[PDB]
Amino acid sequence: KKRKRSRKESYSVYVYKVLKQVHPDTGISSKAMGIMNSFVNDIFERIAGEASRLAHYNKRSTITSREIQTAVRLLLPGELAKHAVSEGTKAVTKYTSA
Amino acid sequence: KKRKRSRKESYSVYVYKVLKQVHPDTGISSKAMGIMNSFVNDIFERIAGEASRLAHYNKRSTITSREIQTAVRLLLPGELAKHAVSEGTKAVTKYTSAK
Amino acid sequence: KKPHRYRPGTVALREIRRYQKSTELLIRKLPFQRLVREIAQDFKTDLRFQSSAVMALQEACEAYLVGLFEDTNLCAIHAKRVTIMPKDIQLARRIRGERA
Amino acid sequence: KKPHRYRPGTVALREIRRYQKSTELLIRKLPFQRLVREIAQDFKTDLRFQSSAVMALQEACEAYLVGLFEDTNLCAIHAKRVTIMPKDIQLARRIRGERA
Amino acid sequence: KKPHRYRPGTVALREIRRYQKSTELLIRKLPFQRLVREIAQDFKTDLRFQSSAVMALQEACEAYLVGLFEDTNLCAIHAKRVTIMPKDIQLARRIRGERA
Amino acid sequence: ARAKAKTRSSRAGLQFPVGRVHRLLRKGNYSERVGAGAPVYLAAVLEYLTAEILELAGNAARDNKKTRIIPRHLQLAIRNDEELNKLLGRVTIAQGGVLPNIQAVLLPKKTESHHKAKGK
Amino acid sequence: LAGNAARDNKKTRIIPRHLQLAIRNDEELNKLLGRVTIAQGGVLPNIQAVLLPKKTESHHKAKGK
Amino acid sequence: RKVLRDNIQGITKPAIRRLARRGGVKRISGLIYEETRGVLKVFLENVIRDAVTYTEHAKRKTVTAMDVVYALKRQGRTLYGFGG
Amino acid sequence: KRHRKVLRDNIQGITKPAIRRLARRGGVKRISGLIYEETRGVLKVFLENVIRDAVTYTEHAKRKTVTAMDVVYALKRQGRTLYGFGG
Amino acid sequence: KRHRKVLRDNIQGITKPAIRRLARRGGVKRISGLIYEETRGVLKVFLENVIRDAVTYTEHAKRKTVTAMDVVYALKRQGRTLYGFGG
DNA sequence: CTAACCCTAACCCTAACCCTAACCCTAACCCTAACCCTAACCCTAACCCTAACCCTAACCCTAACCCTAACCCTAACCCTA
DNA sequence: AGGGTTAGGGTTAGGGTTAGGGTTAGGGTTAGGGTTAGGGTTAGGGTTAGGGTTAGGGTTAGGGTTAGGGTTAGGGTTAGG
Repeated sequence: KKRKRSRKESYSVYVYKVLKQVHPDTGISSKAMGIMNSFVNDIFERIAGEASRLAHYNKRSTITSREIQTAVRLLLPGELAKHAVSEGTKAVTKYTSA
Repeated sequence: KKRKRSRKESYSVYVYKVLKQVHPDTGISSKAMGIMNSFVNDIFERIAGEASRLAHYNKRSTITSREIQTAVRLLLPGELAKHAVSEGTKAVTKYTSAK
Repeated sequence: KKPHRYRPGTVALREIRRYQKSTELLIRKLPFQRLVREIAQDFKTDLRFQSSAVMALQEACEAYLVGLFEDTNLCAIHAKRVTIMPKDIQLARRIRGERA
Repeated sequence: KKPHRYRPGTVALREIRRYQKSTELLIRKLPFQRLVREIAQDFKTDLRFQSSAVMALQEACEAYLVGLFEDTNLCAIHAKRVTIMPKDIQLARRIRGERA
Repeated sequence: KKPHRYRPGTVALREIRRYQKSTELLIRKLPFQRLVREIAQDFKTDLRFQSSAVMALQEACEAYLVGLFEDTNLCAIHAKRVTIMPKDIQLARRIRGERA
Repeated sequence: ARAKAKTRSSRAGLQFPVGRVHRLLRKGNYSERVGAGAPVYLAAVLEYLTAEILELAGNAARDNKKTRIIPRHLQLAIRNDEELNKLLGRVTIAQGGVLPNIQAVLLPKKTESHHKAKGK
Repeated sequence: LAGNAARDNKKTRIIPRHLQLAIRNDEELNKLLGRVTIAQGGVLPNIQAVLLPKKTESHHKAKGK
Repeated sequence: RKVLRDNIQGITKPAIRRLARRGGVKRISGLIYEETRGVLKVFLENVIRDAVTYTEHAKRKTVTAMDVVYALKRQGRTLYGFGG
Repeated sequence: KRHRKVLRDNIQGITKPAIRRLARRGGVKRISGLIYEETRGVLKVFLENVIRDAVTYTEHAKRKTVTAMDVVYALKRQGRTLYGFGG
Repeated sequence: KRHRKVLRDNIQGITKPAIRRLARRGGVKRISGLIYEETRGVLKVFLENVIRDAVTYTEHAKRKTVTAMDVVYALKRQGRTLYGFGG
């Protein structure tokens, strides 16, 4: 009858943009794009699940930047966790300033 | 304490009643009671999380007896899951017959 | 009368290297589909699987078998041996926690 | 069974049977309490450990050590041996997936 | 309103000349004493150093740092650059034979 | 009115959908309230991880005389990076092989095998 | 160490090449004998990543795209 | 028509040999094929039972790669590529 | 007063008879000599990880005292659920 | 009884302008921000290598005090002979 | 409406001293296991090639997914026992 | 109040079907080298003990610390365009 087919959400445009920002000469196949889409979704679900567990342990019905920073330091290892925390702090500082 | 303090929650009364029902003239310890409470809480949280995940996968928003039965069949093994499903169906039938 | 027969070892080593430097599959697809269909027949009748589903199943099974073979080879090397054994497979499954 | 000399290997079996029927802590508290405080110094100073945290820490450590020793003993008899060795603990930890 | 701001370069050059035409020290003494005490704590406990000893240590460390900075600046100048880099420091330590 | 509608990605400087992250946090049944800086933090962390993984994959592809990124190069970079291997330990990449790691005992050192006739 | 190197090199006797290989392989031995050069012995075949073919893409111009 | 006894034999001997060579096994014993087939059959039985339970919960009659990936992740084996 | 602090006489705190009794409780007849050092190192690494997790949890909770609840939470996050002590 | 700060100068004192003063002595005009950490690290490892030899020299005569003579004797072994302070 | 603010009640964590007493350290003797050498078998390495068989290239179609249209019952929020 | 239920048609899609030839396995064959059986060597800790470092309460005090309660205001929420 009608068209109106469901639209599947994906991060293919953001991964390709990061690729062009890092290596503006390489390409990403469809399988690699699907792998990166499953990796981003799995990490996002693991961090959101860790932040929800922290918000449920401490009697507080909110999720601020501290809950995400703690979930990052608990999931990521050493240097990666510190770099991600520094990037997040720089981002929130640029947001609170600009 | 008793200085406008807060009261926790537990299942000691229910565990003691279940123990008295399944076996009279027996006893239990505080460590065993705490272990049983932790086991009940862990199983409850696991089944609730499994039901929520199944409801999110089914593109639905309500966790019902079907979702709970599926979570039980996925978590519990074989004959234990079958007996739990039978008891749950009997309880649902009793609730439907009388409320 | 010399085909220059290879001593047992070099052929195995070069085959290991050739199979490690590749990304293709090894087990066939139709026998695996028949196997998973026969297994699914023991639960619900009149079942229709998927090509991507059986492909992911074959990939996961091949990865699990590769890991089990690696663990068995490591156990055999630790046991002053070079060949795998069913006792080594049993000990690997017992340590990994699969025995049940 | 003279009280001067006993056959080596027989007193260990009685000790194993006697220690496998008790639930008391084997590691002592005071030597273990200082190890917990010394580790927490590198992370953050001015920390107060509760009286129930060290007990759970010691219980978990004892359980992990018992499991590792059982795995090492299971790996020891595989090579026609009866004693444990440092080369077996490494393999037992690598098969479990802890050392990676 | 005007303060006649100096362009980046003249201040650095005059500071280099002023620090080269002097014989005084740069690093403080009490922090260096605390540092060498913390380092000596990792070997033998209850150690008492000397004022002349820590002074000679600070002098030798300052001379070694000056030499390393000179080598790094020379490497940067050879690399068509004017600023130092950790890769330049690593290459200088690799050529000098200090490794890591 | 409304002047102009600036995008959250442009105001944040990142290349990740902060709006989609916030919508997923609000509709994911994680919490009744979702903060403002939390989606930006998560987007920045995910962008850094994706950038690191893509840089490793591009380096592997350039070392393998290839221009495109393949799952084989992705698995090679993941197994090479110790922190990535420790993070994704229970993740199996499809259409990808392992590293050609041959043990020292499996290498051919028969040394004439001996045991046979006295070749002295 | 020399016997292990000789057994790995399919040899029975110890040669100065195997001695130098074992010395350069052992970190503590290399740190102890840093200013000692073994005669009749070569270095290890260590090739840098930049010296490897490709990666640099020697197409340079490549008339096309 | 399909011989349910001619399915464990479907995992041929050269296939298991090539899998062991890809893993890093030089010599493969004779009694390894039967144990490998049994372990693979048990694992496939568990995964297919999980997929059947998921399909019955979804009120469907077709097993999908999404359900297979969900079951594999529930067991502790996250697979990428096939799905999302 | 108390003019002293903890030292490295802590790895040696895990005495040899304690490790021997633990191995006997597990089921080990003969214990090698080089097992005590490796066991102490593994126990130190595990305790370091668990204490780091507990310190992170305490810093997230805006507190300065590590509790058995936080210890149990960290142990469950690793994959070792402990009962009895807590709830 | 004891200092509440048990950090014992965790490679401190080597501040940014302190390094910005030693580098200008050699001739460095533009000092990169990623140089302070490497400078602190190399200073720490050099001080460790020197203090190890100093303690090894002081422990021979059953003495519990480190003098400048032992320091210059240990520095002579590394290849840097200092005049004046030792003697 | 819930989280950032302040006063503050009480708790729980730490500091410090004792009394030996279960437990820990070494060094004294000795038995049997870990380990190297070696030799006998039979087990699987290495073909192998003709037959098993599979996936390649398509057609279909009828059971199944679900899309968007109608409609109501189940779920929640309120208060107060 | 709207998520779930029902009936309805479209619409992708997987099972069923054909054939074949090019890839590969099945069962029997020659024979190498690894395996577990053996016996000889060595030192590795097992077992006992008695000198003695140090641990579990037994019973105090002090002042850090969590937060109970109250106040209030602002960030997440809801809605439509």
